[PDB]
Amino acid sequence: YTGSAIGQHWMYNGKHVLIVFDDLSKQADAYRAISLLLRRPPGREAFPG
Amino acid sequence: ASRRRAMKSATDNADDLIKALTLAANRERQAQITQEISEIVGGANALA
Amino acid sequence: TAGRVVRITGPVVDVEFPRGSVPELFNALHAEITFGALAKTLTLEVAQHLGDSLVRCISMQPTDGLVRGVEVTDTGASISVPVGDGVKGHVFNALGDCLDDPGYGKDFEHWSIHRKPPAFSDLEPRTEMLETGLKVVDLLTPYVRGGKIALFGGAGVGKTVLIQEMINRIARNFGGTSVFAGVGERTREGNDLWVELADANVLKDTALVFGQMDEPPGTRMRVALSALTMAEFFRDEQGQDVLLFIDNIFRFTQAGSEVSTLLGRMPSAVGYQPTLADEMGELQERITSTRGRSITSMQAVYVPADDYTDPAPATTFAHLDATTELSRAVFSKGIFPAVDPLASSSTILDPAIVGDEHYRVAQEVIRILQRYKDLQDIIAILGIDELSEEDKQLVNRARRIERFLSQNMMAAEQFTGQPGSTVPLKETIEAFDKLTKGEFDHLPEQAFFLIGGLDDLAKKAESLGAKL
Amino acid sequence: TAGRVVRITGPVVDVEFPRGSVPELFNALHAEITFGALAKTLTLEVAQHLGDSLVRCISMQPTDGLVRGVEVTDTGASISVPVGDGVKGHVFNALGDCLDDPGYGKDFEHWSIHRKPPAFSDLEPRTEMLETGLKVVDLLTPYVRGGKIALFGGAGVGKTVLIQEMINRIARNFGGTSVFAGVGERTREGNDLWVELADANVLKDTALVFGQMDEPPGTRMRVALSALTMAEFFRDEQGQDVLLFIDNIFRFTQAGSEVSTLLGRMPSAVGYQPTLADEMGELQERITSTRGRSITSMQAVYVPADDYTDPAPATTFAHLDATTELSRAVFSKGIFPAVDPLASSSTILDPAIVGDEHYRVAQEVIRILQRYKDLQDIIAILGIDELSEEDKQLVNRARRIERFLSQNMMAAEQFTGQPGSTVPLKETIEAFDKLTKGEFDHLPEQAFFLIGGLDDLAKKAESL
Amino acid sequence: TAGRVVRITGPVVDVEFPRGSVPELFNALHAEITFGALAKTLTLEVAQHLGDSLVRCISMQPTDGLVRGVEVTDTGASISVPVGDGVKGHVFNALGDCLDDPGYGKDFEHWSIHRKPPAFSDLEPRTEMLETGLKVVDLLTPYVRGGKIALFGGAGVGKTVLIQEMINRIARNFGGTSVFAGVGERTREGNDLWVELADANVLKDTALVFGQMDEPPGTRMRVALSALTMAEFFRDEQGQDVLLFIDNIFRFTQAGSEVSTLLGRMPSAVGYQPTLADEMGELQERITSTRGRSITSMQAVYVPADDYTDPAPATTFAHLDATTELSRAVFSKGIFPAVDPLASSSTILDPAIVGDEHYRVAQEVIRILQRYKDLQDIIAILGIDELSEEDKQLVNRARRIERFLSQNMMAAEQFTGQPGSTVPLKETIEAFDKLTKGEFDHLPEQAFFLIGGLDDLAKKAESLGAKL
Ligand SMILES: Nc1ncnc2c1ncn2[C@@H]1O[C@H](COP(=O)(O)OP(=O)(O)OP(=O)(O)O)[C@@H](O)[C@H]1O
Ligand SMILES: Nc1ncnc2c1ncn2[C@@H]1O[C@H](COP(=O)(O)OP(=O)(O)O)[C@@H](O)[C@H]1O
Ligand SMILES: Nc1ncnc2c1ncn2[C@@H]1O[C@H](COP(=O)(O)OP(=O)(O)O)[C@@H](O)[C@H]1O
Ligand SMILES: [Mg+2]
Ligand SMILES: [Mg+2]
Repeated sequence: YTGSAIGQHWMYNGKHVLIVFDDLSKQADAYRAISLLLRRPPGREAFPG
Repeated sequence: ASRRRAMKSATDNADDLIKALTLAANRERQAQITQEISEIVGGANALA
Repeated sequence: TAGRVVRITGPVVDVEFPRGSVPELFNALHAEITFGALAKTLTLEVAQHLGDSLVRCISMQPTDGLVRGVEVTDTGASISVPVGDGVKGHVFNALGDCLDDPGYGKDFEHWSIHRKPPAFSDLEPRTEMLETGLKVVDLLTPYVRGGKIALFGGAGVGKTVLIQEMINRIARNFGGTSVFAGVGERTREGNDLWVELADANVLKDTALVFGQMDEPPGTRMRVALSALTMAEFFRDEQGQDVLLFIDNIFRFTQAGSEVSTLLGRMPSAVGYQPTLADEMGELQERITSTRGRSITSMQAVYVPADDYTDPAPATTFAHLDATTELSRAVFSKGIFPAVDPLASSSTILDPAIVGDEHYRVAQEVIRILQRYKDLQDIIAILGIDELSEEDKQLVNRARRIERFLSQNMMAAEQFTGQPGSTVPLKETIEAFDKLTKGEFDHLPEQAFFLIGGLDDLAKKAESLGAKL
Repeated sequence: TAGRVVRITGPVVDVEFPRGSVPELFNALHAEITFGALAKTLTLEVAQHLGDSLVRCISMQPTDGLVRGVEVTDTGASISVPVGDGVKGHVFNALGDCLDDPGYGKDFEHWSIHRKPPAFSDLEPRTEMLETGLKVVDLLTPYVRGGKIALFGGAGVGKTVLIQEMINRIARNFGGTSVFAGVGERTREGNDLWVELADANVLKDTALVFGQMDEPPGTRMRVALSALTMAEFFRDEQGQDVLLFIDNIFRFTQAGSEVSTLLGRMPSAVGYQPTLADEMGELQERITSTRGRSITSMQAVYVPADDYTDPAPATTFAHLDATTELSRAVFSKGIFPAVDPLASSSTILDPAIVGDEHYRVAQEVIRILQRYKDLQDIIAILGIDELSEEDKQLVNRARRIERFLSQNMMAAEQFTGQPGSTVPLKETIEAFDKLTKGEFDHLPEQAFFLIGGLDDLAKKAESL
Repeated sequence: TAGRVVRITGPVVDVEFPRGSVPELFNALHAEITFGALAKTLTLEVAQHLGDSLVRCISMQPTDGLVRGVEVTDTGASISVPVGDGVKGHVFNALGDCLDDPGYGKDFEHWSIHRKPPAFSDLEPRTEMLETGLKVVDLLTPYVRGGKIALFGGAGVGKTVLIQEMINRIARNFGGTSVFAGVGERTREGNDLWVELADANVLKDTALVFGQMDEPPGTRMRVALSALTMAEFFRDEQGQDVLLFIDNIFRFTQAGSEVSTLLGRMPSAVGYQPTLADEMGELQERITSTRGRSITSMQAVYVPADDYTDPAPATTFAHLDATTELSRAVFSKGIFPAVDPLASSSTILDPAIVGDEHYRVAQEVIRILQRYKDLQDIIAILGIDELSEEDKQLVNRARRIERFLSQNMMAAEQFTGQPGSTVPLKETIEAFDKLTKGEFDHLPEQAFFLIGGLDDLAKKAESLGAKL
């Protein structure tokens, strides 16, 4: 989201941006860790809904 | 000669099938562990 | 009488009201976010009465920037959307606000998005075939005019391309009204649909409602109700034949699951909300055709992780007249549409409705394909060579049949540049009867791939060398 | 300012401190079990701040005999292990206590075991090769300096001899030191390793840190960090190359999972701790090259259900730079080290890193060995004579190549009087290039057994 | 000095008592439901002391109509059932009430159903064969007189039919007393068994105790204890051999699991109660023969979803001297009784007890069947013609052996119309010795299906066009 905001600032100013997320699997794992540490009931593969 | 070629092909196909079935079985094993933990933790949370 | 925010947990807000002023369930409350970039007016929908004059509500917009204790005002009524002929040709969001022309429809009659389904006495089964021109659908899963059609499938199997194909085939030459509900899908897909409908001159007949992915779960679970409200107005007030397209209803179910998790409800199997079937039943039962009033509804249903056993599609299955299941296995072979002929079904594929010849040909095709599926296990290891002569003949027939069920679709021209084809139902029945009999076994397999009727088969076979 | 035990639930202990004296997270607290039979000093590690001046800690020792209300003393710092050259040649536990000499090192400099990895700007941006001097490793599976090497092998395959050889080579060739981290170490095996290293005379160059199987999960979790801290001191303060051995890293992951379960955390997929990736990253990122010095790690990895997609091995392999598989099949042939040249692999066997000639020679060797493995079945059942002439030529060449991958190791000198050999990388490359061309196919097979470079090959050829 | 209902939730009831009047654990308490339609007297078994003078109890009857704050009376003792020779020839429920003659047995001696098992020093291994006349059971899973026998299987594999068969074969000519415990099974089956025993004249020697699957969980938990209490009285007081039949013992565990979560216990693996093994151990260790006092117990153990790894059957396995495991695969192959010869076991199947000949023949049969099981997949894919000649011979022998292990049972006539048969042990051993040597290889396999001894084999082979 930080990278996306940095890119969006340019994009909304008429610039062209290329953003690479290397990688979103680890972001999903981190978000699952945060959700579980908040005791949110998990779903498929222990991920939050 | 044709039998040798066909049996080599069949052995290769059986190896590929074994690999795919092992991958699917491991996915199922992990999913079963995850679902069992989900049910156990849901019960524990309900009794919390 | 105005309430105050007490708890904020994501898109779920707890609001305390003075005694004797607690809003009714589903009422629309309004709060204010004043922080500069995120300043807006939150619309909350009362979901639960928590006791002690506290209500739990689902925010239709992100709650970023909301502060505890801010004033909350009760509108006295649930969310309402504009209805009438004026909604046609315009794009709306879940709240009824026009997007292509802000402020439009504010003077229209406004209908609450929550209402009961038609009374059981008014329901009448629909058995009229809706010819499409697609060989696979027409032969094996005939659609029902005024019935409910669903397209199931995993990620990237052709649900949206098939929805576009059916919009092209059915909505273009349609004398009634059309309503499209984008539910938790790509925003750029909504833009593309808007532009394409404008180009085809179909927009003037169509009302578009969008609750796309980048929305809070409340909006994603209420946009379908808003679009259904417009469709219900067209059905019940104007006596119009109505076409309802929803992409994707699984996103409505998924948003419901997220909301339920936020509301603190105990999860059901696979983490889904306990009220999955109840919510789906309410929504789907509202999507129906009553006596003398026709709604032809077509819903794309996403299947998570290609798991057709998942509770969401499993519960969706029961609400449909025609079910077209798209299979990743079929998709991998290049067959388009990637329909699973054995898994798909239709309620009107019986001799009493489609006739004896159509039914017999369809049953023979299904039998051949099922036998091929059964033989797949042996074929994977040893190939077709160890099979009996009957089985070898059946396997060749089945491969040709499965290739011939594919078709060059009108909506596929964008991806291949090949214009699509329409096949009359009679020609489809005749061609598949000939194929099951064995009159094309000499032609090469590829001659049956991505073509229309028998003329196209003859041309392609001649091009490949075989004579026909 | 001292706390008191409020709740005891197995290795989980709740401690209440005065209002303004709550310890920091991961602080080490001390409590006393005074019962005569089980008398001891418990070290608790502050895991959570529960609020109202309560903290939740994991006991490093069994809590049997602990009483509610006993005084708990805050040490003011997390678990700290002794550092310096004095830790070499001695056996420690996860808490820094010396097992072979209680009280030893209590006066050394003590470093907290929780440390951040090197600053992003201080990391070496270019991968480097760790020239071990072993032909098989250098040619086929080169080790990354400051990298991570997985080790696979059952019993009786030479794994201990391989570890001793690596200790010897880091101490002698690189002038470095070694830290062994026995995670979930079997006490019998820990004692055996201690005695073996003492006999081989490499104990003086090694620091052993044992978190034993019969200890609560906390020590098994923290022993790896303890050993890593000793290695980090050797790298950063002494400016030495360090070789860190972890055995078994999966047991570190499983101890983390057990601790997470004990603290009431909701398990993630397949029951592992939610922070599995975070813990593995925190451990592994500290093993790198920085400021010209490096810690290279060789870690034994256990794969549950032989399922490489399992979260534990999947997370572990996100950090591994090389894999060395030890096979009983190679060992039975007498080829030492018993590294399976086809199962083993390295991520830097790439022309952009090792050079084009190295990659070409390695690929040729791998191709010859793979074809030999394919023809093995025909040889075994139909007989060698059944093969064509080209097949026989390739079988001879592959046999010579596979016997040449054997080497006379330094650790093997304790078994056979002959000392070890160190083959420079260029010599290995040119020798295997010549061998693949068939320029030594006429020599006897035994001439390629347990030797160094080409000079040793010629010397043994004249001896036959 | 009486309690009052405080909380009601399904079959679990919380009751508050005055100081010093808290009933002991397992005490039976009485409460009144006064609603006319559902008027009754609830019996509640104290399950937990919750503190603050509260006790959690399991209702033995449905709690519909129960009101908070109604008086609860403590009887001062556990549930007790009548004991004596008078219980023979009568049907009772879990509470000791006589169903076929209400009021009967109220003056008999009453024994509490909660009891400690026999002391370890009083236990004595049993190694005496109990011949049944069933080929598969007599050969591969020999039963033990005075030992513990179980019939494992999934739903509808023949557990109840085999239980009735063993009642026909063992109980009909039994000198001592029989006790049947219907535990959470079909009421229709209970009535059928009652009528069948009455017609066979075995009822006069049998005590029937029924708690059916329609009963609340408490009754299904305690009916096994009641029947076992009657059997224990017969064993210890009257000092006569006792036949004990339980069908289905798994229902005890299932009811325990049903009430576990409502009792506040955190669930164990696979949704079972944490105390599964301990409760099952208590109940099973009560079911045993002591030194000089014989109880031959036969139990039907339901295997959930055919999963023999399920914790319930897995824990039950340790409590049996002999286990006959019924397989769904064998059932679907049409082989009856559907005994899995490779999975079943008996502790007395060793040369010392059954003799060298019996043991050798059984081991040879098991070896042949194991090899056939190994070769089944190869036969399915590549066909039998690709097997070695010796393997072809073994496959033919194994098919004949597996067919011959099937048998027409006395209790199976109602399903096939064929009268049952009995085979002496010597004839069974001789026939399977001949089969394992290939002496009947020339006969068609169909000649070996659902017959008795070698005379039946010869007659059927002659009827099929072959000579034995
Ligand atoms: N009939 C077709 N002919 C050719 N290509 C096709 C056809 N249908 C789909 N495709 C290809 O497959 C892609 C995915 O199709 P589509 O977007 O309709 O799938 P979907 O099931 O709606 O996917 P998602 O789950 O991503 O929403 C299309 O972009 C196009 O690349
Ligand atoms: N290079 C070598 N030269 C001579 N003997 C060896 C060599 N490598 C291994 N061995 C022998 O093989 C055995 C391997 O045991 P060990 O070193 O404990 O490894 P592992 O734990 O795999 O068994 C040792 O006892 C050693 O004597
Ligand atoms: N020996 C047999 N011969 C023919 N049919 C049988 C035999 N045993 C069982 N069956 C069939 O299988 C069904 C299941 O038997 P039963 O024991 O009543 O169920 P369960 O195995 O669940 O206890 C019976 O109703 C009967 O139709
Ligand atoms: Mg789509
Ligand atoms: Mg039954």
